[PDB]
Amino acid sequence: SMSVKKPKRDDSKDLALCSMILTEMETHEDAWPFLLPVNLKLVPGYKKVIKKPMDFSTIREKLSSGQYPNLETFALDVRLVFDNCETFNEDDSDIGRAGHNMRKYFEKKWTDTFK
Repeated sequence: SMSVKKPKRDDSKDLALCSMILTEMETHEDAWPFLLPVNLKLVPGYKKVIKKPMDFSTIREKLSSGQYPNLETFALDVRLVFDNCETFNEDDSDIGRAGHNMRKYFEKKWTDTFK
């Protein structure tokens, strides 16, 4: 509350560490469905169904331009990529399996780096 604070966590490396995670996600072999925005002219249903599209290139540009105020807003956008994927794709499809695998990969790196 006012004049009552928990001890200050060192957050000075967060930006760099989120960038490293994102690099590791970008270079994973199953990242291909997520690298670029879904083409809303060429994929029927996507525009109407997915209210907040997100992809790795869009996260990278937000990260590089100071549009994440803290590491929780960064994690929210990553998870949104996988939540969108589950909304639109069957579990038993290449893209559906890609999203489950990438989500797992991300969640481990996140825990290991920050928890």
